[PDB]
Amino acid sequence: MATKGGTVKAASGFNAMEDAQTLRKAMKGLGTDEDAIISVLAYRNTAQRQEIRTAYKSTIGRDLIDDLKSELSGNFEQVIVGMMTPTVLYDVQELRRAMKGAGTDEGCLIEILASRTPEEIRRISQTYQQQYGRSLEDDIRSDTSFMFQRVLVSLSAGGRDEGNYLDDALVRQDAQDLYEAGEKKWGTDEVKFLTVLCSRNRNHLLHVFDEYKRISQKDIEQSIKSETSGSFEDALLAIVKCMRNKSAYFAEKLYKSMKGLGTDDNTLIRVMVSRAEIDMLDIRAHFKRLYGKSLYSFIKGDTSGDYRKVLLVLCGGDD
Ligand SMILES: [Ca+2]
Ligand SMILES: [Ca+2]
Ligand SMILES: [Ca+2]
Ligand SMILES: [Ca+2]
Repeated sequence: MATKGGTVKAASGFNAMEDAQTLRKAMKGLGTDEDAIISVLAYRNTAQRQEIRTAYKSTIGRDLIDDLKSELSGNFEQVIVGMMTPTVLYDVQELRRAMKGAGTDEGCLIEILASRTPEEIRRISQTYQQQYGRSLEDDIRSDTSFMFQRVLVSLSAGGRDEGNYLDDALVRQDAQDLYEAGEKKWGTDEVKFLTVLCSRNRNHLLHVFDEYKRISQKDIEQSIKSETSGSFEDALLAIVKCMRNKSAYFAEKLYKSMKGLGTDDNTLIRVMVSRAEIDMLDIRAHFKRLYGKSLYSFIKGDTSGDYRKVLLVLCGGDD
């Protein structure tokens, strides 16, 4: 009830070798058995899917992920491969993809860097270096600029204060500083905003937000919107939403990824996959609260085929 949890749980009586043979069997003939692949992979958690990769490489003597890529395509392949990717590496590969090539997927960078915990970020930074031979900070600096770059670099350090300690004097001054640096200033001391928003512990910031409303008669979101713009504004706003309620933040991302013509499949897939074993239950609750419709109704109405089948398993039910 409290921290609801994920929608993908460990399968009972798990046998990695058996599941591996099922997948091998499913990809052996003229025409792939997609439902068989789903029946196994969507119903095993990330840890179990890894044991299946190992077992597959043993008995079969082949790479499970590469073979799946050879028989699958489109969005169905993208979601399956994501589900097959180890937790930290998945985020790493998403950040890399967000920056590699012309332009940058700002939404993805902001999303991962603003919603991941200090500990999840340190792991991400370490695996990014391992995977690509350059630091995450290095690539951020190469793909982004100015204050947006500045904030992303700070988030990538994973240095936010931990704990829930409330230093009242600090809360009052932070609110005052943010007020002096924005509303009462011609222009904006953007580094003060990013510094306060990136380094203070969650509880502290929630109280800073209240104190700021108290002295300025404006929500910090209203001032951020009126004081900043572009990607810097987007980053700052994401940080605030993730501080107020992370599950609600993702609910809104899901909504926005499907609302309107077509689908932002990259966002839809990344969110469903990355939060399936963490707070999908809470995301579902917040999603229906915010929009009056279940996340299930949206996924079913925006997708089809095998891709839709897998996404609905990650959703884990209607509301
Ligand atoms: Ca780029
Ligand atoms: Ca100002
Ligand atoms: Ca603005
Ligand atoms: Ca749509």
